[PDB]
Amino acid sequence: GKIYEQCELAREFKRHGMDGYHGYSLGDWVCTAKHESNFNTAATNYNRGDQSTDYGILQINSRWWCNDGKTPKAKNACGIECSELLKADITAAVNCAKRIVRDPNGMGAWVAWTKYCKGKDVSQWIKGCKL
Repeated sequence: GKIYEQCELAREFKRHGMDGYHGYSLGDWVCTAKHESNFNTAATNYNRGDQSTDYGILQINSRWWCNDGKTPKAKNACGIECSELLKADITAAVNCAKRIVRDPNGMGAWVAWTKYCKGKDVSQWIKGCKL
């Protein structure tokens, strides 16, 4: 895996048109990744409540979104192996994030976005980054 530089991640999000995607900004996405994974693709989190695990830089869940082969009542809506979300390349995570965000909840799917980023000045996350 890899730990992204803050501005490196912003540039990757922009590369993928996350930039204004469904009304959300680069700052929103970078703010979320900070709070979810500390910018680390190797990040994982176990959830006792439903035996699921959150994977990678946007902490994508094994119940609904990716397949990890070990979660009960799983759906794999993104059509991706969770383990691939742990590698340095974040395109799969981004593609899946675009799918998630299209649901009615939007970026609300990330509780950490609503807590730390929603309705705040998120432009500081990208200030000084050359984009």
